[PDB]
Amino acid sequence: ETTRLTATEIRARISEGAASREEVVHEHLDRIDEFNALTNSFVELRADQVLEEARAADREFGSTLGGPLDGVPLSIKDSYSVAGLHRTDGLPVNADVLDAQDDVATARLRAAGGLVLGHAGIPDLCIRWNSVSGLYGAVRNPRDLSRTAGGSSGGDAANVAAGFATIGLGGDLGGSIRVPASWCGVYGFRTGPGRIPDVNPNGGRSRNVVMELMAQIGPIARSIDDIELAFRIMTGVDRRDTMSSPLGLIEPIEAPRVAVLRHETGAVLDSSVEEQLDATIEMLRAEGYVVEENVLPDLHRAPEVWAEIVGTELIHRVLPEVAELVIASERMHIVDMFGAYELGADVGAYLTALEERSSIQMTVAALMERYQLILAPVAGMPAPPLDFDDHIGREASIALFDQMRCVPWVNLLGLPSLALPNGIQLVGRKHDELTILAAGRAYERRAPRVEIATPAI
Amino acid sequence: ETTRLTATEIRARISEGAASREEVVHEHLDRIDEFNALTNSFVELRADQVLEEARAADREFGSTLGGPLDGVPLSIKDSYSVAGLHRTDGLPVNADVLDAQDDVATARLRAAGGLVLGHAGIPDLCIRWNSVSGLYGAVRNPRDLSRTAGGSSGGDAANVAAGFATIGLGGDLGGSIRVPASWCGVYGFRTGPGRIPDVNPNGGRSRNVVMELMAQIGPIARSIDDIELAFRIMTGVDRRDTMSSPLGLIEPIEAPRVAVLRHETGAVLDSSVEEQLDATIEMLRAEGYVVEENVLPDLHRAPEVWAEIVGTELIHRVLPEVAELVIASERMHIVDMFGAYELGADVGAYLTALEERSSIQMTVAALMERYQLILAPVAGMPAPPLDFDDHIGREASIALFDQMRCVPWVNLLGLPSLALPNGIQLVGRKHDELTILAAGRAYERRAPRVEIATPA
Ligand SMILES: NNC(=O)c1ccc(O)cc1
Ligand SMILES: NNC(=O)c1ccc(O)cc1
Repeated sequence: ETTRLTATEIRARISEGAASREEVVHEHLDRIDEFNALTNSFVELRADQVLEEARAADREFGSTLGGPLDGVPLSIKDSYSVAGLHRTDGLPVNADVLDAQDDVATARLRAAGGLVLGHAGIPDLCIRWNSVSGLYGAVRNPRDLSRTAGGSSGGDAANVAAGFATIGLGGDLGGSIRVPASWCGVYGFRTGPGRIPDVNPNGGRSRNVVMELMAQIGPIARSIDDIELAFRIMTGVDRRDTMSSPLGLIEPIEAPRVAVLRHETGAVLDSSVEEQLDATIEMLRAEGYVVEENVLPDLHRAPEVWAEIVGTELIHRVLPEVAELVIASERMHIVDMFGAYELGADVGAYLTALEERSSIQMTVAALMERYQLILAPVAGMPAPPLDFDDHIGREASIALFDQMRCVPWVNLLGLPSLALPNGIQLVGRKHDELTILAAGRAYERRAPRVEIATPAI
Repeated sequence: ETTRLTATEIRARISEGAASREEVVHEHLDRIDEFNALTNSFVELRADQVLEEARAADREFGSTLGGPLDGVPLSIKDSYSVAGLHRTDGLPVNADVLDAQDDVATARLRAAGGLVLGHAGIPDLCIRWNSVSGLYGAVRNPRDLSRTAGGSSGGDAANVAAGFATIGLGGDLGGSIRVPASWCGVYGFRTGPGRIPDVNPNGGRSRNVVMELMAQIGPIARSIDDIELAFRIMTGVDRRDTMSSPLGLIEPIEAPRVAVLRHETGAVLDSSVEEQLDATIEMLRAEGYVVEENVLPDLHRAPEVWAEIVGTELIHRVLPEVAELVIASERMHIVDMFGAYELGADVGAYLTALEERSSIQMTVAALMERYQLILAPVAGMPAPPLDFDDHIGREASIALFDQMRCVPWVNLLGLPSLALPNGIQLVGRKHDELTILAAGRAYERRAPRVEIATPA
């Protein structure tokens, strides 16, 4: 039953002598053993190794808690190095990549006492809203096994939603935290520029700054307290990441005004999503926020410019290098969807798109001085069937992109955003993470508490 | 007399009752009237309006000093909006672009009491190490009128070196502060990421983030105190610039080690420049710095990657749009020089260059954890003749680029750097501006005082 509990509640049990760390870990591992065959969400376990950590801490500390994550089991996305685990990007060709060292973000979670159970499932290359890999197969939604878990952090979202771990760690370049979190009915927090360093001491490939500006690390959890705890532990400068900053956290702003994004990026929304947006508007208003509809300009270009920039790179640089190493469904997702938006081979087109990005960014930054939070859908539909994006072709891929238009503008503009379990998100300005989490509590105080799913056919 | 003085000294004259603000402004405007025909460095004045400002302050305040730049005459590069002045980018087609509002950096200088005398000369598009425009012609070096003032902030540097203003405001994407400051024998401080916001409320042309990451605003002046004063006044978040940060200034590092960059970026250096580098090494050693030579790796790709990234954009995006609007020497500088490095039309090559930028940045960031300051030449030669880059062709442009190889790597990697009046610079890590300025002061304690030139 610690599988149903938040970090604070688990630590309370440990503090009172009601459970040992070893017992907490055993409960999660037993649950994983019972149901992970169905979800396929923990793809590489370190069961023996984490049990050793738990027992060691029990022997040394007993019911005294050490660091602020002592006793809390974690899921980590395959992409983030954990010393002694493999980092594969889903690809069989990388099955031999075994890391000697943690990434900085993972190191901080572990140094604080976090008990990493294993690596979580992902799509090949981490470029998909569906966590299907050549090495591990498909992650299924624990809330309904016929449905996608989302992606690219689908494994972590699924592990948290199923009670396999208390907190997960993902990344978000095009919705990789927010999409699976919302589709699995949990919280997912995409942090903002400067806070959490992305440092891999094992040696990563080197990236285009344009892509790095759109990507951030963040936690997935079943409560905002757990989101905040993981966020605070991971935040801090490391000068090995050029985009990391020594800037401290900024206290939540008094009385931010909230703008509603509904159709202003051209998204095609299900009635159920429109109804969740309406409900979330009213939760914020009841909390005392001023929330305004129909105040944003026409921003249909924002997700399109994201797809142009990302798609051009995927089609003209990435795919030529990795085409034969990825599963057919990954290749064809990139061709079918990003092929609709990629700008061709002329550098002049790519440069023009980069200028448009800056123009949109300027417009939105100016308006967010007035509307410091934007409330928006995440996906335009609830979790779709598992094969929703598998060899669906150009026309259907454009229709999918249209359903997801409230997602990737956030990445384009480099903004933090909290995805709520009901598929709505709170987007804030750069550096205003704590304002976002405060607003999130307006939802948390009113919506039913997140409960773990028991996967069943 | 106030034309020779630093900001602190001018303000002391006002405090003493020895000069009014109006008299300070008159002395500078009179000097401009006498010599600006030779330098062509102040290209548009607001003489009546700035005298009005000085008189209003004199009436209300008398010898009481107001804000921290009260009484201090300023030069502002054409590129940075000043309310009531035109912003032309040197192009006759833009001679009617009149701004209603200050840029944020300009507004902060003015709000602090600074007295903007006018706009300073520039090259067409601000893409050149020589401040030659279609609208205003050539800025000439006040220290030697046969020589370039540098660019693209050549007007501001010349104005400060000639005593037409106390402090100037420029920008630096490929040396635009450091090159003209050094060639005019004054200080020029390229600030680092996050510090000074670049916000034009009148509507600036939108720019590629890649270029924006390499560009920073900063002051030109005749002392470190004046550099620091202007720097601190302009620093502060403005969220309209998404690159600006609320991060404060960081106190100078205790005992930073200094790495010497001489030939490691492939630069071809004059003997006089090598000797200025040696002299500065000894000045810093005498002030207690540990300075080490031959500690840097082979960084010859750093300036090349800058030229590839910049050049590809200039050739494939900028020139197609403005080719008929710029003087032929500006067009041909781009073709002759950047044409040697541009990557061609394939987006794949540009993406590859972007990846290499990140790799170099990470390598240099790691080594600057040990060597927190890099000491380097700016240009490989003292200020060249005014025609040095005028329709020179491909081979000559490669030779010129090789002479300038210690300059643009700083931009590529997003680093702050102070150019000293002798053509040497002090480069620091991101956010470490005050450590740089401390080392600048060490130079200033050992070197001759900067004096203004009288153009003749
Ligand atoms: N990590 N990856 C992402 O956030 C992401 C997810 C889906 C994409 O089409 C592109 C990027
Ligand atoms: N602002 N402009 C610069 O710093 C700059 C200077 C010289 C160039 O070839 C390109 C840019």
